[PDB]
Amino acid sequence: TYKFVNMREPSMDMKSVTDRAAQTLLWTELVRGLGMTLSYLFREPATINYPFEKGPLSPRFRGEHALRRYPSGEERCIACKLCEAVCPAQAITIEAEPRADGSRRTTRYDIDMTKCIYCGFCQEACPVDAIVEGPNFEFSTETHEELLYNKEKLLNNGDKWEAEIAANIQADYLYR
Amino acid sequence: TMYIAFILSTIFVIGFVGFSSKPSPIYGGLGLIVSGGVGCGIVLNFGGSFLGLMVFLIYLGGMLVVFGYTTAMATEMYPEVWVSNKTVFGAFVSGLMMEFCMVYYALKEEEVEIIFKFNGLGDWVIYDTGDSGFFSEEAMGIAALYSYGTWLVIVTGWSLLIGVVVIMEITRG
Amino acid sequence: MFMINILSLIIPILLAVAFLTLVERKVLGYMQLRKGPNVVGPYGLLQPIADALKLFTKEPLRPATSSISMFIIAPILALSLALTMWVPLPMPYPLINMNLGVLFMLAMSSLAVYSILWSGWASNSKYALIGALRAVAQTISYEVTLAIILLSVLLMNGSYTLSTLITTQEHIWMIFTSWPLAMMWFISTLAETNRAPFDLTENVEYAAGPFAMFFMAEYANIIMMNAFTAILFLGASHDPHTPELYTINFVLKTLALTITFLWIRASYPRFRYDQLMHLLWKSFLPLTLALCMWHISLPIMTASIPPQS
Amino acid sequence: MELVQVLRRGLQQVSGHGGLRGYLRVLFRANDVRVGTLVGEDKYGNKYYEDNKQFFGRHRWVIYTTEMNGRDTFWDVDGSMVPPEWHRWLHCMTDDP
Amino acid sequence: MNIMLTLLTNVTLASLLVLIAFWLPQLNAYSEKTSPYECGFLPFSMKFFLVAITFLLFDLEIALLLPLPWASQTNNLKTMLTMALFLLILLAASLAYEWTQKGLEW
Amino acid sequence: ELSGEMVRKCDPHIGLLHRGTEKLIEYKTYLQALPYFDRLDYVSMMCNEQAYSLAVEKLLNIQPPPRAQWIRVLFGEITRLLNHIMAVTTHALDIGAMTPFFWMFEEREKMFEFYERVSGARMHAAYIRPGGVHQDLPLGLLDDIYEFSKNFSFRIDELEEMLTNNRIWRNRTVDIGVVTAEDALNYGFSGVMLRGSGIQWDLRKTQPYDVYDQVEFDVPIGSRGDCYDRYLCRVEEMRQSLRIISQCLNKMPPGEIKVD
Amino acid sequence: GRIASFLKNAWAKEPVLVASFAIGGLAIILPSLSPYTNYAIRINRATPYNYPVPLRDDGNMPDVPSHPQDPQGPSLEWLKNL
Amino acid sequence: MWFEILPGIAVMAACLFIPGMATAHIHKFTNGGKEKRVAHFSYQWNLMERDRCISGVNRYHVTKGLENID
Amino acid sequence: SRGEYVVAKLDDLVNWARRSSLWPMTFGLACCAVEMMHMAAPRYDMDRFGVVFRASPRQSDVMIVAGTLTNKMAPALRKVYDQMPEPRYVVSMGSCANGGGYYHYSYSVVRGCDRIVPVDIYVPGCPPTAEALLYGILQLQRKIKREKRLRIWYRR
Ligand code: SF4
Ligand code: SF4
Ligand code: SF4
Repeated sequence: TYKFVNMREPSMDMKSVTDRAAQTLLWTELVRGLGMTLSYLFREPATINYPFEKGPLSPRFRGEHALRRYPSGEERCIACKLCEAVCPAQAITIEAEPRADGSRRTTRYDIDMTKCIYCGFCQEACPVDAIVEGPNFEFSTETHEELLYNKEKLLNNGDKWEAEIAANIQADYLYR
Repeated sequence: TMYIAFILSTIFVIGFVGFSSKPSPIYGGLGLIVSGGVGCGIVLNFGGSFLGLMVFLIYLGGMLVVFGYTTAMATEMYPEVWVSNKTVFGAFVSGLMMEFCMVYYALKEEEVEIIFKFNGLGDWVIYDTGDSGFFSEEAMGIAALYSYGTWLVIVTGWSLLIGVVVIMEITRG
Repeated sequence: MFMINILSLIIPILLAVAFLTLVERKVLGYMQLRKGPNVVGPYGLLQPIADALKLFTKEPLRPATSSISMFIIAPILALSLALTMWVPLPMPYPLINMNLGVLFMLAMSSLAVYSILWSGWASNSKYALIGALRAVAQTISYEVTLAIILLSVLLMNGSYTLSTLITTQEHIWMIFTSWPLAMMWFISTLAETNRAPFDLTENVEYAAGPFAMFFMAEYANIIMMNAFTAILFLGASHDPHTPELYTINFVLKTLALTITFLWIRASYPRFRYDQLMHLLWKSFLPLTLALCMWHISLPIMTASIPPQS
Repeated sequence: MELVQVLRRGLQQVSGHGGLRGYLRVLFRANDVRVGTLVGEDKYGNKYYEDNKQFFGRHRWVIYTTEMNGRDTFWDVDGSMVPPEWHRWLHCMTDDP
Repeated sequence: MNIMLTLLTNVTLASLLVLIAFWLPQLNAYSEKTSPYECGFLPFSMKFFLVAITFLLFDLEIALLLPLPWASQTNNLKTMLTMALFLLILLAASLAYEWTQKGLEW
Repeated sequence: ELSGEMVRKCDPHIGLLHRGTEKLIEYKTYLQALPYFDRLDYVSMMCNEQAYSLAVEKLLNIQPPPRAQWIRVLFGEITRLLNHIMAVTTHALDIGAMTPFFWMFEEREKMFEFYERVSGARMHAAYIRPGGVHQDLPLGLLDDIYEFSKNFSFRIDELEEMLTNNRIWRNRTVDIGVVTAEDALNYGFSGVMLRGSGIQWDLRKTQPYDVYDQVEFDVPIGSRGDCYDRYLCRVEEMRQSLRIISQCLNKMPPGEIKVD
Repeated sequence: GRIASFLKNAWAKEPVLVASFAIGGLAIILPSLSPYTNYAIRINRATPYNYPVPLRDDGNMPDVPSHPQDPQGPSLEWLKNL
Repeated sequence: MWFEILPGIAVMAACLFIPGMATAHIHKFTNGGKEKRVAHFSYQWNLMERDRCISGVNRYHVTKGLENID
Repeated sequence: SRGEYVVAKLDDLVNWARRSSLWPMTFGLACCAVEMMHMAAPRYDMDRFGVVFRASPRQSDVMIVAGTLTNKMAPALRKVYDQMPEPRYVVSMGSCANGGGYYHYSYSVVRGCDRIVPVDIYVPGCPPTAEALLYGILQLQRKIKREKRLRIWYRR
């Protein structure tokens, strides 16, 4: 149940003492370690050639948030605002009004990525699969204002990444 | 370059004035390193290669480095140069002036005599025409210490060992 | 033409140091399963140039030096001594042939120590002085053992002439005769250049250019010390008609020794000041003294006293 | 010996990039000189290659186009240039090009 | 003259590089860091000096041991060997004294 | 307060990363509070979630499904490998040995992929949630876990080859920071600190949680209480963790991943 | 007996010092107990650093060699054999 | 892989090779296509100074043989 | 003109040197430091790009704020930043460094390192993946490449 690390008495056999002194004087263990690093030298390096080569990723990856649309072209978001509630960082700000047609369409869907923790609770909460974190992890900006994403920005992100987002959802919806 | 040795000797005197002006220890230590390096040059010019490297390796390399070690750990001084406050600046300038007066009275007047008689002729004259063959007179004589100077070796070694003892006894508090 | 020789000794060494930086980066990376600089130029061949240009354009900050005078002399001394130490080295023919070249090398290393003291003292920084004094202590212990080992190995050379080492090691490398001294000598060289595991991580006040020159001087000293080890122990065949053979073999040996310097750097944890000095005073020094006794007695008892001339 | 085979493979890589000019071009634009089957090319011009022999992470790579969306990318190879559909395959989200 | 030339060239090259590294790079205008060296105010431990004095003495004994290579050519080999061994034994004795007594504290 | 080179009073000043997490938790729901625990120990992420999940489940008087408990333990031991790799490598890196850090960090990168494959995020997963785990393992994940664990033992041995026997490493660790067993208990030390001094205590054994009672492993116990023994303990914990991982990969039961 | 245990203990605990004492001790005892020490002395004397100043022949010096190379005089054949 | 380091090492090797080759070539070029003579002891220098006089052009490299005699 | 051509080419040379040999300082504060280490880990290997982790802030060019900048740590960050030599660039990694992220409404968390120090590149994520951080550094390199410090001096 318990193992004794260390706790090993040294044998005082003259041969054993001789080998121990040989290790001390001839620096055997240091040579052993040196050989280990030399072996590491002749291995194949594990560096990928960024950005020409990208690291492995799974379909469940969570990244840039994106607002999706139905195949007809109507925004899936029906302004339930439960994604706003579930958001543990209070990053989503949703304001909705009855559209000219009469449906629940948000007039404001603002998420500050600078406050979002990329948890993924929003996509798990949405009952129409509207807000789904996309696959894009490389969206660094130079100004803080850019991080704060408007509803228009989210819609454009959805339109840009829709193919991949839909493919990933199709590849993962069964697990969810 | 016939008077190179004289130039070196003058620079040696200048450095001695520099560190003898008692400046800030750090600046003085340099005044001594410079003079020490010059003196090594003079010794080399006379042919004492081993002795020239002796002062460079021991005096400049170790003796003055341990001196600097102390000045660095016990640093309680306001840094100042040789041309700083008049106490050091005036002393440095006056020493240089005395040396220059000696030089002028030595070159313009061949037989300069202050306390000893000096001749203004270039030091190259004093060099002796002779061949040592496959020999290093300096090296051979110094190596003879182990053969001829056994007594010197004994006394010097005992002095060194007792010096270690004394240093510890003094710096035990 | 002699000035041409001086330039052909100085400039190539500096370029070699510049590329040694890249070589070290790549070697350490590939020993860490990483690719060293590979983007800046083909295989990173332009990396040292990029580093130099960036350094000589970075805003130099002033470190409130108590004595600019001294703060500026320290880099000059380090670089000049590093350049000078290469002069007596016999690549088969030395630039300046000294009967006592070995002692000249030792003296030059001894003066180099001052650069450390001057840098810390003039830096006006308590931590700087402390670290500088630690460097003084480290180089203090190496010099004793280094001198003893050098004397003991030269007891079979017959003089302090560096060129004679080639003749002495004509048939057999000196290492096969004095391998324990070789081990202690290599470790002492590591200690001298503060190469790991004898570093004291955590003259930093130097900014850009000054720092760059101190770095260059240190790495040139690394290469020079490895060359000294090569000439001392790893003798090379010299054909008087074709010296290029000796030059090639010697260069290869020096490169191997520098590669071993990097290989040790990324193989072992750094020592502690107490441990480093309890090595260079209580393990190496007694053994060096005993081996010096042995290397004095051996030529006499074996009638193998080398020729004086 | 196998060393000769390695050198010959290097020369084959030189040829496979379309001569010395292309070999240097991929060497200085991508810092990699291995060749692989051209899986496909997007409309923007980026070409995608896959070599199963290479270990996971370097099996698939993309050579970015010289000009994309009215921007010179001969040297400025932005990581976001990859189109969304190729993003899945390149990032190993799916095994289907 | 050759060695003097080498020394001159090395020193001048180093000083020129120091010039182009201390005064040339600071010509480029980089605004002004109005940042004062905020200073508001001594570890003279023997632990350091002891390392220094002992080194001085051991270096002195090493100086006496330098002429050994040429001393091996003497006809009085027995006497030279005895003296050399004596100097080495004294070095070892000094080291032993410090080690056995309160020394080598570094 | 240093007597030149000797430490007399080392006053640790903390709060440079005090973010008021506990107060923020009070203003958020139980589900919303789970991501906070991932941040607390940013080296061991899922282990933090498990502790919070068990606490909520205990108050809820519910039992996570059997499959989830095995999944929690499997990733929990994977998480233990992550921290022990980080602890040993970074400790060696600060001491000076830099090569082992990069060697084991690639394996750490591989394990991060396992996190991302099952949760979609590399470090912070929020996968272990009160009631079970968020989703079921993606088809093929277990197979890759077996492949990594198969070759991971060699990597640990390579680490030992470069550190364990190295005299410099021993000099920097042996007889350093020795803690008496009685002091460790009184000072509230736990984990490796207790085991390092010889105290035979391990919650996974004494107070089994989830299915740790259904796995067989050995608790490394120190003998001298110095840093070196604790270094050996952490290494051995990595080895015994692989033992637990193999068992979990061979005992993963069929079922749901959340309480029904 | 007791000394033998001490040596084993010393080599077990401080092998470096034990080796240093042994090497130093041999470097003192072995020189006296070596026949080539006599040769080493002779070789040093044999080496003709300085000119062998000739002596004026008086007619009563049979041993002294009054010739370039004939049997009279010292021989270096011993060294040649070595 | 590991052979990627070889370029930098080769460049450094050429840089280090330049000094020794330069020294040898300059020595031979300035010393009449012969190894530069050494003067470690006065006797060697005395031979050089005599050789300089014998040459007649104040250069020790040029050596006069039996043709110069008689 | 010829003067413009010379200045532009020299400016490009200076830009190349700095962007090629960027030396970052690891201001690792929180979880994001771990991913930063994974960037320097063999898989990504920032050193391959010439970006070598310079421990000394006095010899650094990029300050990567990785973690939650608390009020207690805030003065230290600025003081370290002004002790950096120029040109100096600040890269904010992580939502906590960007705008406080999970702790935006905390009583002792700075609402973004932008308040304390001017930021050049913001890397989003919690934690941003090592590639994203590597992407940000490359974006900073391109940002340096676009800089025309000399050209503006000549055209002044
Ligand atoms: S949860 Fe979905 S449907 Fe509801 S407001 Fe958010 S995006 Fe719209
Ligand atoms: S992923 Fe998380 S942080 Fe981002 S919007 Fe959704 S709930 Fe908020
Ligand atoms: S952004 Fe996320 S990972 Fe980074 S420090 Fe903040 S909470 Fe931690």
